[PDB]
Amino acid sequence: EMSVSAYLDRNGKPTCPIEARSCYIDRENRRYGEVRDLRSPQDAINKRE
Amino acid sequence: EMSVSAYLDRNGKPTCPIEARSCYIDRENRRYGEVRDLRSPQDAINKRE
Amino acid sequence: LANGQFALLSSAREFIQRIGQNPSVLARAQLARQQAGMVDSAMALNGLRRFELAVYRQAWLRCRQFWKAPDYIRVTDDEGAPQFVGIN
Amino acid sequence: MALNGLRRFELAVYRQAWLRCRQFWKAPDYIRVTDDEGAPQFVGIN
Amino acid sequence: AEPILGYENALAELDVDINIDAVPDTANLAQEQFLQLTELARLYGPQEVPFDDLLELSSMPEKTKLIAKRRERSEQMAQVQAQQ
Amino acid sequence: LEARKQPATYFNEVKLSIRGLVGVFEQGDSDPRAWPRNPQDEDSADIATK
Amino acid sequence: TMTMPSHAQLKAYFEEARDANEEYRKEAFIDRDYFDGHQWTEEELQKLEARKQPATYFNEVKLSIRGLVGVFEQGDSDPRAWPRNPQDEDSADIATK
Repeated sequence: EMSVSAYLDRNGKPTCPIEARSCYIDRENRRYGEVRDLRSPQDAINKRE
Repeated sequence: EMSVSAYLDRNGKPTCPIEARSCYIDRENRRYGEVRDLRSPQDAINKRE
Repeated sequence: LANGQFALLSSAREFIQRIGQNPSVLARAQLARQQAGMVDSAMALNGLRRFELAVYRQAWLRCRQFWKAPDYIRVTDDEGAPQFVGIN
Repeated sequence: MALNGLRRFELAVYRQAWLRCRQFWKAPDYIRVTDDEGAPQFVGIN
Repeated sequence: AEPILGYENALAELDVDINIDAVPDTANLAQEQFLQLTELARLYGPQEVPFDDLLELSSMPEKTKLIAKRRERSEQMAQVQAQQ
Repeated sequence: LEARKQPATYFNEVKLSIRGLVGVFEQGDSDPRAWPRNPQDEDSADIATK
Repeated sequence: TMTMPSHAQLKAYFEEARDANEEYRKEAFIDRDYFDGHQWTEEELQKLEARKQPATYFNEVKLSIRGLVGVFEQGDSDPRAWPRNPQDEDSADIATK
C-alpha cells in the first residue's frame, strides 16, 4: 500500500508519527550510548585478573 | 536572491538577526572552548598507563 | 612484577566506580547525592524526559482530529464537555 | 565566568526577539495571545 | 509629538522601559503571580487576602467546577441575612 | 584460555552501572499535564489533561 | 553611491573566511572527538597492535563536561520584562506575556 500519510500536524499539513531520540552523537554520524564508555576501563579488569 | 535585510533594529535601520558568542579568545584570533585545556593533563593519564 | 599488577588493577576498579557507578549507589545524608550525585546524571536523564513529553505532544494531535463530540463525553463523563474544546 | 557568559547570550536573544514580534504583529495578534480585548492599547497602537 | 531621544513611539521601547532579564522557571504567569502573594499574605494573614484571590490564581487542576459551588453558598446565605 | 586449562572468569561491573541508573528514571515516573497559559477562558479548555 | 555586490566579491568574502580561521576550526574538531573516545592518533594506535597490546583509555574529560552542562541545564530560565518606573510602564508589560 502507498498513500499520503493520514496523520496531520500542528500546522495542518500531513507529517510522520515516528519520534525518537539518541543519547550522544559523533563528528561522523555515530549514535553511541552510555556503555560505549565503560568498555576500555572494563577490559582492564577482566584482563588484569 | 539578494536584497536589503528585512529585519529592523532598535534604532530603525536594517541589521542582522544572527547572534553568537564564544568562550575564550587568544592574541591572534582563536576561539577555543573549555576542552582546549584538559588535553595536556589527559594525554598524561592515557600515556602513563 | 605482580605487586605492580595489583596496583594497576586497583587503579581500574576505582575509575570504573567513579565514572559509571555514581547513580546514587556509592555507599552523605542527602547532600552528597541531592546536589552532588544527581548533577552528573543530569544530561541524558533530562534528555529522556524530553523524549517522553515529546510523545504526549504528538498524542494530543491524534486524539483531536479523530474524536468527535460524543467521544469526549464518554471519557470525562460530563454532558457539556465538548463545548470547551472548539465544537458547538 | 563562562556560565555567567552563556546566560548573557541567552538573554541577548530574547532582546533580539522582541524586535521581531513588534514590527510584524498588528492589533488582532496581541489579542489572540494574551486573550483580552483591550490589550493592544498598552503597546502604542490605537 | 517630535522624537525627543530618537524614540519614534514614546510608549514602549527596549532601552527605556522594558529591560529584558531572566528569572527562574514556572509553568504559567498565574503561578509566578501566586508565589509573591502567599509570601506577602503570610506576613499580614487571612484578614485581607481572602479566597477568590488566592484560590483563583492557584495551580489546582479542577477549580472552575469548585469555585462556583462555593460562590453559590455565599449567595443563598446572603439572601437570609438580607431578608432577616 | 582453555588450552591453559584455565577458567574464563569475568567481573560484570558494567551491569551495576546501568541497573542503578535505569532505576532512578524508573522510580520518578510521570503522568502528563496541560498548563493553561493565561486564565481568561483557558482553564476551561484544560479537559485535555483529563 | 554604488551597486550591489555581484558573485565575485562574494566568493572573495567566503574564501577569505576559509583561508584564515582554519587554524582553530581544524583544532576545535580535534577537541570534539577527544571527549567521545578517540584519544589515540593513527600512528600510536598502529604501534600498540604490534606489541599485541590493548589500547586502553580513561575518558576523564567527559566527566568534567557532563556535570558542567548539567548545572546550566537545571537552572533554566523563562524571560521577563521589568518596567523601569511605575508611571504607566507596568501597563506596558504585556511583553513578558
